[PDB]
Amino acid sequence: GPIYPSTLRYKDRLDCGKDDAFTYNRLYTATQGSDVWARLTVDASVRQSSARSRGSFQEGQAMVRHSFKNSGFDSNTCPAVLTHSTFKAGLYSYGVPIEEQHPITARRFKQKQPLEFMTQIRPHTETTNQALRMLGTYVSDQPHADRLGMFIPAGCPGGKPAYHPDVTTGGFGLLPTLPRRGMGATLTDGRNLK
Amino acid sequence: KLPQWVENDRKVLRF
Amino acid sequence: MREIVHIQGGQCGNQIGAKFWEVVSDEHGIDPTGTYHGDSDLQLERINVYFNEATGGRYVPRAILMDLEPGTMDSVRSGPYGQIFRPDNFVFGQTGAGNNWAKGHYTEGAELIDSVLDVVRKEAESCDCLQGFQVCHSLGGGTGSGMGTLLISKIREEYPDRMMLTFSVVPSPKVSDTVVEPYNATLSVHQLVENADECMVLDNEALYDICFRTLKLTTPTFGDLNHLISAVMSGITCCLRFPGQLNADLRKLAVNLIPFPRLHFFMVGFTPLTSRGSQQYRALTVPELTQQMWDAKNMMCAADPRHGRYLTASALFRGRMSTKEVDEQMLNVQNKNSSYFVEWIPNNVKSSVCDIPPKGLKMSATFIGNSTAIQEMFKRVSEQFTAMFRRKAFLHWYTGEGMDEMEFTEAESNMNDLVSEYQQYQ
Amino acid sequence: DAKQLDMPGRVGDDDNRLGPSSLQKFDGEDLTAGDRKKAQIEQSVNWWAEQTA
Amino acid sequence: REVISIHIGQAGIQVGNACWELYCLEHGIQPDGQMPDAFNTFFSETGAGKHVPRCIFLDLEPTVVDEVRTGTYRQLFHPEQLISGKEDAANNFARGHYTIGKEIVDLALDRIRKLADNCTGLQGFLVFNAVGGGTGSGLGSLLLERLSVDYGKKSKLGFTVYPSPQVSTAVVEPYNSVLSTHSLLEHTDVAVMLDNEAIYDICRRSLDIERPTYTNLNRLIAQVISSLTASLRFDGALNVDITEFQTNLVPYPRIHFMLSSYAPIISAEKAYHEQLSVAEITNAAFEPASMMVKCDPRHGKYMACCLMYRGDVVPKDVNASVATIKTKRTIQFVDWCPTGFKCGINYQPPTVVPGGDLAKVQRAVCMISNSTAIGEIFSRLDHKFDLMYAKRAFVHWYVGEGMEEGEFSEAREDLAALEKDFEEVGA
Amino acid sequence: REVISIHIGQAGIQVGNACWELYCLEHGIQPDGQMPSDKTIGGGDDAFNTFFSETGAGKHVPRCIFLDLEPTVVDEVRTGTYRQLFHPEQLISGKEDAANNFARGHYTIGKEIVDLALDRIRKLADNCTGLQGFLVFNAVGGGTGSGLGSLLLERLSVDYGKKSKLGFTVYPSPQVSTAVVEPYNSVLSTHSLLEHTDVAVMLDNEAIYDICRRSLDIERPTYTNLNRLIAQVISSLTASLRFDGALNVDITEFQTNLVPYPRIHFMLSSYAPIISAEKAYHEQLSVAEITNAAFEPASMMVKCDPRHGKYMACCLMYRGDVVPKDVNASVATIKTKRTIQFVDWCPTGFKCGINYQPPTVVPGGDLAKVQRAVCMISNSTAIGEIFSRLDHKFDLMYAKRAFVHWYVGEGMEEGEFSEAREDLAALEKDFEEVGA
Ligand SMILES: Nc1nc2c(ncn2[C@@H]2O[C@H](COP(=O)(O)OP(=O)(O)O)[C@@H](O)[C@H]2O)c(=O)[nH]1
Ligand SMILES: [Mg+2]
Ligand SMILES: [Mg+2]
Repeated sequence: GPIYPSTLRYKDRLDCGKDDAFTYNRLYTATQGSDVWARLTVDASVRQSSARSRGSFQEGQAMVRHSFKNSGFDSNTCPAVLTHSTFKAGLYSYGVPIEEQHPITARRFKQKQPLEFMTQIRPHTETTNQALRMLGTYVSDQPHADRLGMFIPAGCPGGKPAYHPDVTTGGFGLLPTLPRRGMGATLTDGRNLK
Repeated sequence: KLPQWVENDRKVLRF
Repeated sequence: MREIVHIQGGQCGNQIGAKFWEVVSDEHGIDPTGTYHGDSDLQLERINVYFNEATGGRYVPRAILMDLEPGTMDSVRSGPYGQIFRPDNFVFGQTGAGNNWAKGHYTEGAELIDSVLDVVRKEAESCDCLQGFQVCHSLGGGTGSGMGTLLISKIREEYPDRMMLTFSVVPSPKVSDTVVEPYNATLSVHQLVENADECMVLDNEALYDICFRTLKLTTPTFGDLNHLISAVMSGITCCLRFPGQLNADLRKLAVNLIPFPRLHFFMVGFTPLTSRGSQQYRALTVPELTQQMWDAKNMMCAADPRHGRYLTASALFRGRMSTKEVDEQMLNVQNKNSSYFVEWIPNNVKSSVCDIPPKGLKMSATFIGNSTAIQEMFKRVSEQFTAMFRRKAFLHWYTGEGMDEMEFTEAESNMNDLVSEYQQYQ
Repeated sequence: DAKQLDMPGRVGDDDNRLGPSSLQKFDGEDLTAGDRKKAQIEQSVNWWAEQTA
Repeated sequence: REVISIHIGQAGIQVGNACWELYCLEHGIQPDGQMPDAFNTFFSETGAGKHVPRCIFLDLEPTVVDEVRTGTYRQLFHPEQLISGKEDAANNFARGHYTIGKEIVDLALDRIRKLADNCTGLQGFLVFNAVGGGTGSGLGSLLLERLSVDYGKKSKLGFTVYPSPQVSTAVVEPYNSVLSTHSLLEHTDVAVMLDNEAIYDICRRSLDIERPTYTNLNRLIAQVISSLTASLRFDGALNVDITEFQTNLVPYPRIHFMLSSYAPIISAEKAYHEQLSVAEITNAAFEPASMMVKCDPRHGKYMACCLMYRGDVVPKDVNASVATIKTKRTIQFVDWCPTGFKCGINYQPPTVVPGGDLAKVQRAVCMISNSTAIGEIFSRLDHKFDLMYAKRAFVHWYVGEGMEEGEFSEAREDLAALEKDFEEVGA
Repeated sequence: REVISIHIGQAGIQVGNACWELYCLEHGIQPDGQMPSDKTIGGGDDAFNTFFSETGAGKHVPRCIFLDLEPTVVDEVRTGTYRQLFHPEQLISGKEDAANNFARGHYTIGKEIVDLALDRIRKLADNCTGLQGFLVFNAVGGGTGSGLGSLLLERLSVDYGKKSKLGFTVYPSPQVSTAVVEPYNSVLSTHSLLEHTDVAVMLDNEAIYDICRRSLDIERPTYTNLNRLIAQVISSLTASLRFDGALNVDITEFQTNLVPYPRIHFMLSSYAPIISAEKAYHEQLSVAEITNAAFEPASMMVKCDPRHGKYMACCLMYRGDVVPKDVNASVATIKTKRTIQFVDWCPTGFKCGINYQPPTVVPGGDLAKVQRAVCMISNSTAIGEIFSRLDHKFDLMYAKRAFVHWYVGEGMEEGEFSEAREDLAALEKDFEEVGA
């Protein structure tokens, strides 16, 4: 029900007048409203209702995908899982080094969390039993202990510095690769292979 | 200038 | 351990948040890559309020950036300290509101706020003890006013006991960008008076006045305004991140500044702010800070305090000083101007002292005033709103989103009775 | 004599202690702003001379 | 953020020819089709190293269309885009709306269908046409009808050309103008008026070309539209999208008729004489002598204004100039609008094309406002339209083409009601 | 602080040509537009801003518009040396002359060009920030200056209001004159110059001719020398605004200290020393004698005798090597002379203005380079006898209705003739009653 005859087409209202001059004489007299702003609001309402009658149209019918070199072979390739990465997790630096971080901070950081503290102190260790072994088993523990004010009882476990055969730390260690002690440049020594 | 995949479509290096 | 969650809405909110986070990262000695590089230990203890440990000393701000146009995200990411924000926190729509409160509150907020609500819930429950939320937005835009308003309503629905700061800029007729500013501003104020705990009233007109007169700058772009707003947001919460001779959190300021629940529209300033040429002729003493505190020029509110009365006031001092000096300065400022302070509230001024000044500064201060002269901007907004709405101008863009004229009538009724009660208490 | 022994908040345009947190330095005030005007003028002169030719 | 432009008629496609030359020059796109992300709003990246415009040139005369096909930009335009008809409407709205329109509209529609499908973030359509001719007015009306019923919610900016109050190339143009402006009322979202006499005077006084052709007019129109879409094209201090105009320029859906202005329109010699600052270009953008349509805003009242800024512009100076203009009493705003301004700032100033006449300027202003002098333009056209229809002149041409006498009278009535709205809204 | 000057008529833009040449030579502006040297001496930087606006850079366009109906002299200006200095849009020129016809240039031809003059001067004022006021040049004997000038001043007054409009007009000399119908134009110009001009400075042509033949000893003086003297007067008038002095005076000083009533503003101009180059070397230059020579009727710029009248107020502009003490002594000396008298209305009828930069000299000119100079502007009652002397010979013509058919045909009538006659008579009565 539009107040203004503007919305209707030409021959539509022409046929209406040919059929019924009755509605044909309201759609002109519908503008009898004194306030033009009110009639404009009603026109806005009828236009809005007509727009609501119409349905929305999506603008993404044709999907467009960027291609690196426009070849199916290239696009369908997935890179092979080839990594020379170190197997130990402790070798990677997931946190700030414990050395520079403040002593009391390291102390209460241990107090809330022993585990990752033990891992940071023992970068080479990989199993839980190795990391939570002892503060006296690893010779490198003592600098950390007396830097962070952790008392170390004497003779723990033994006076002779040793007893970590699995983990390669200090002077007790050898790479599983064929040129043990490292530096393999030929096939004769192994070239860092098995 | 033309796209790469049409400039050398059948050009193949072989060693 | 008291936690503040930052929320940025719209282009203005995003830029203000970027400046605020840049300043905060400078205060705590955090590089643009996200790693600590400071000197003192006073910075490490209280960075959990704003930063989270990700990996390898990676400190990510506890902020949510949310808007509708990609230009703001591109600008935030391109500039410095754009690589410290977590990409998952960039919750973001695609179509845009375009200076339409109704679009940002009913048709575009309806499908976007769910992701924003999930992100903010994840961010809030990740920490132990929330201190409160903090939002920065505008009252003129579409994606900032309506969308931020709906977010405030929702997070009030979910967390009713937590405190909440709302740093909102109010458009002014003297400096007016768009045409539909009163239409958005009135509805935003009507919602904030019922949802927000306390509001920091900002205006670009007062910011331009400050930068032109007190700073005497040549090209005062939006960067200066965002710098001032960022400095204020840092200054309000200084006691949380640093020790002091008399601490004061957000809740203490709120309870000492709000005598009645609907009177939570405060007017703010910062000290010291002087031009490059006038820095040589000044000193750094408590009287020097307080005379600039109580000056109306330094006010970032477009309302002269002399035309009204001061209900309550607060001062946030920083640096090494003496408690007696601050106390006697406040006593003098209360005793001399005996007519500008309300009669039935003795000792209108709240004072607090923090020992750590902002980096590179000797002393600084912040002022939060709850005056009854705040209502005059609401009147000069209501006059324009009733000039428009009486002729139903531009209304078809709001009615078409489902919104009815009853919303506008209730908003005007609320704002009119708010200004009526502010006038009554004067 | 504390007022004698202290230094002003910021001295000179270049100062190592003036970071963004301290508001004694502002990016809005642009030094050598007049120098941009002369470059704009010479560029416009060249443009207009070429167009008129 | 992509927009597609369609052109109807000789004038529309010539304006498009200028517009696309300017667009290719501003983004550094060579005419062959490849450069030696801002271009995504106009050129879609097809294949690799190729850019094609998002436009269709449609016309009934094959002369101009295939002359463009064999001209400078042969490879720049996709061959299917340039739609060409077979017979002219011959300055007949009825002919191009019922006889020829029915077999040319379908091809344009299912081509624009795939053009829109290629896009993803379509902002809206914008139409270039002249109501004086038959092809632009006749089948342009049908195209607007079918686009409105097809999409509806999307914006359709209208840059039309009304006949001048005294300058005209035909006789039957009042009939075409009325029968086109009726369907222009409820199908386009924003209508920008462009009269040729105003541009002629602008070139005569400011650019001082004493023998200008349509090329300079098309170049000025291209500069205006480029400065208008630069906000979407480039990032600036304060950008506004294409959906901001309908938000802050049309208080009511039945009042969308924008006065066009541009500043600074200066020559290469005078640019060296006047200083170029934001204040003076903003002042010059409101004088009645710098309008693109012959109407005096002094007789009318401003309802809204849009300001586009390009180049060396910061918010401080534009805000100061807006305040000064607001305090000026030479121009008066309507009472129910206490703030009818909207400013947009972009960093890239307009570029210059070789062979052009505009000077390379650091800053420019594109002003678009809404007033009530459009009601004066409509009445001025209406008087001379009613002069012809009294004696039933040229009516037999339209009746034999398919329509009858009723359409003329009812279009006249709608024009009268539209007039009524223009005078009594400004009260 | 800025002042914009508008020049009306054929003689107006010739006076402007002299004035702007003098200004360009004085401020060191090369006629192509730019200043070769950025350094400044005396007044200091930003001194040129009151006459030249900083457009782009490397150019300084004057804040003036030459408006005229006959295109010949305007095109001569356009084609001469100063093409690049003046803007092409400021030299407003019509297409046909007003032909010594107040009616033609006031009702027929001026209507199509006054709007363009106004909408150019509007943006000229818009570019300004500290506009002191307007000041005009015209000759009331012509058609464009007299006819169009009245309409332009009326529209300026209605568009701006109380803004200062200094009027430097050129009256016909009682004996020596060039035109025939000029009494009509002069009277019809006075009827509006009474109520529109803020301060009017009279300038007769024969008085300057006598000054040139007597002092500068050019036995064949032309209009160029007269224009150069007018330019020197105007420069000595605006030097206080342009450059620094001991007692600087601006434009709104004159109306305050020289205009006792709003309808009494008519100033006799005087200048000293007007001396040749050879007379300059044997004659000493001190404040006393150059002040004494500024009150003698033999060196006045208007053919009238102030001894027959009473001085109401006087204004003294000093330039060059002048200090307050000796000018105070000189002005004290004047008050002792009983040959010239002051009306009892104002005992301290003096206002002094001291500047430091000496007046400049132009190559090809006839004035000598001197250490100091004086520009005198006074208000007395010889204007009353000047107006009545013109009135008599205007009333001679009107009794036989001569040349009246020209004016009526253009669109005016004969009633305004009578009202202008009555206005002049009322002005005579006002001056006589004030003289009491
Ligand atoms: N202080 C400040 N105000 C801004 C900034 N950006 C925009 N504004 C103001 O915000 C108003 C418009 O906000 P708008 O751009 O619509 O925000 P939106 O909702 O994100 O689109 C203008 O009047 C500006 O004055 C900003 O970075 N800082
Ligand atoms: Mg055509
Ligand atoms: Mg003359």
